[PDB]
Amino acid sequence: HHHHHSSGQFREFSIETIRNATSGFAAENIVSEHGERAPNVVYKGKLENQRRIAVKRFNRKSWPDSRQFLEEAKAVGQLRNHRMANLLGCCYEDEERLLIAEFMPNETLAKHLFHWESQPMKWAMRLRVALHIAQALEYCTSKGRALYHDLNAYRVLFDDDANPRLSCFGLMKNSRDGKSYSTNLAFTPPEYLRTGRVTPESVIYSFGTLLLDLLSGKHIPPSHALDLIRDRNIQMLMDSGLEGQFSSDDGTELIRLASRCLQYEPRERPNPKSLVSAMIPLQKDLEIASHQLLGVP
Ligand SMILES: Nc1ncnc2c1ncn2[C@@H]1O[C@H](COP(=O)(O)OP(=O)(O)NP(=O)(O)O)[C@@H](O)[C@H]1O
Ligand SMILES: [Mg+2]
Repeated sequence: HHHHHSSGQFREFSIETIRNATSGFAAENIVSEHGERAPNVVYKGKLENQRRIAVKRFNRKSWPDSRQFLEEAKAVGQLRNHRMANLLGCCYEDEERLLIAEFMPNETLAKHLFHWESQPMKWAMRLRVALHIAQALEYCTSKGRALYHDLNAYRVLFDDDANPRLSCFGLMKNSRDGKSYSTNLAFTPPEYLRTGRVTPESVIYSFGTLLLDLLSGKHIPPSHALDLIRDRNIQMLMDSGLEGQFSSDDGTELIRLASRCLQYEPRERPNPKSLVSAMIPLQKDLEIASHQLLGVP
């Protein structure tokens, strides 16, 4: 009952295996947004042993040299941690360039925060998300993957137990020669648009934007949020759907953490160890299981 035991070692899959598992990349199995119009596409799959997988399918042009693709995929595939949707393998046969990860069946932070079905996300879950993602980043950095290419709400996934995890796919670029941030520039770190180079300090700024998303319940430009915080207009910032779930004090403390993350100078931002340390004491409702908190099983 696969989510019981360890992920198992990184391996190379055949294209027949992956075609069989995804019903030949059936559009019905697309789990990413925008169907086949997106520059890459993620499919749900199921292996013959019933293990569920996520298959990221790239255009050959993104990763034309399979040797480079495999090398990168293998390095990411060494990482194994319960805060990650871990990378199980890759496939580079028949002109395909595929990454294979643990399937996370409860969608994304984007879905449950911005596009919720039952109920808005509970404060305690928002905090659990921030902790788990901080622990994921600390893990990744400890294993020599300190870059993460566009940390945002779509990278946060919910596992079989409805626990938040970080996508392994963002540990690699969307193409060999591409940009590390392909999303709206108003959300990117200030030095990024100067240099076009992702550093570990970039990821921390992006964690800050994740915090702002969690605080506000919407995808707020950081300059707008920072104006509100500067002017002490917190009631304009905070999600009105959180009313009565949090102290002014613990809300304050999370905004303080966001402010550090979002510092203009990269050397002033916290590191992942420090994010973990700041998030631990903020945790609430430890006794409520994630499936109950999220509103799933
Ligand atoms: N392990 C996973 N299990 C289930 N669904 C996943 C998994 N990984 C990614 N997804 C889904 O696929 C979406 C797209 O993932 P992905 O293509 O890796 O990133 P992206 O936000 O499109 N950025 P990019 O890396 O530029 O392609 C996520 O937002 C999830 O909806
Ligand atoms: Mg994509």
